Amino acid sequence: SNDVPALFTENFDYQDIRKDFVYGVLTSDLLGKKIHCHVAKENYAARVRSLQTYDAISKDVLSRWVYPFVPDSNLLNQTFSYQRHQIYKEEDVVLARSCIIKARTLIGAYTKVGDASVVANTIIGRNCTIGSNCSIDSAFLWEDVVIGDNCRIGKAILANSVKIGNNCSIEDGAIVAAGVVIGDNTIIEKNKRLTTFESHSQGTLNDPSLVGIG
Amino acid sequence: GEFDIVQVYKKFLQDDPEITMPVAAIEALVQLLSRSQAKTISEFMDILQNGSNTLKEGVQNNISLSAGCDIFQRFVTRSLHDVGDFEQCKRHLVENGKLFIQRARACRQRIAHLGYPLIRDGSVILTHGFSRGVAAVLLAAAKRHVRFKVFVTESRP
Repeated sequence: SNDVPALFTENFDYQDIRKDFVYGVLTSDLLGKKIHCHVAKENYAARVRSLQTYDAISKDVLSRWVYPFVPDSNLLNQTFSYQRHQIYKEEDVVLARSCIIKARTLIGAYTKVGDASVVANTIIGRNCTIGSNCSIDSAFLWEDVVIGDNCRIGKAILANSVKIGNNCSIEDGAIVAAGVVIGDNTIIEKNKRLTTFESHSQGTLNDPSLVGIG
Repeated sequence: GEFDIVQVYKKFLQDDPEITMPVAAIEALVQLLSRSQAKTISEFMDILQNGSNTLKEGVQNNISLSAGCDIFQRFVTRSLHDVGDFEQCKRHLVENGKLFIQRARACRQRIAHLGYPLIRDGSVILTHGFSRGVAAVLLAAAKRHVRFKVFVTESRP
């Protein structure tokens, strides 16, 4: 209600909406005020705050749970379309014959995919390109990302405009930033976040880790 | 003069084999109509009748052939009229006759633009032997990059 902002100037100590505010009302600190809840029992509602949410939410979005807000609705003039087992393709996207797509996958437009490669449970941005005879599972790819021939990905985040050479590999929980590149015949361990500047994390631009530091 | 028009029909096969038979006959009839110094309406239709049958009797009495020829006539004579200038007849004939064959040989393409979406990704098609139209649609589909694979009936005899 319109009292709240003024009611926040007063009682300036309140900084978190759930921690400080609600407790203040219920403890009668802030007096004579009441609150309520609207326990929803249908449709869908959630917010994005944690990695264990993003991956979760995305796997709920593709699972139709927030219809009409779906890729195949294309609210921003995208060219998506539903296919069985919850795989979502756009238009003008090339797929090799030997390349196969398993369930719960999504492909942006203008994105190529190499041969004999397998993608599953994965989300891929637009205008990407995938190497040949690679393996991707439960990963997340954004726009303008590339992939070298014969590589293993899984349960990791690849930022936009990220380049990965051939013969590379990467395991779960990993995170990269934009512009980061990794040279061929390489590997990256778990949960190792990267960046393009040594603000606080590790990694640099061109060649693998253990290289280009600083 | 215009004689053994089958060779015109026939030379078309060497001039172009990728076109079917009835289109060649049509291409020959208009050619026959082109070099037909005629003077009466009856003369025209008497020619192509005693022309098409000679063309008809020459090839197995084939259906697709006998289809087009008989259809060709009953097209041209439809919106036919004679007024003052007799040359208008031969004018209206060949001009509309050209329009037919023009629309004719272009049909086998128009079909492809309609049949290609009938093939889905990873679909499985079946076809009894060779069939002109069936080829083009599948090709014009494969050009658009779609995964599938077909069986083929050997089609005895």
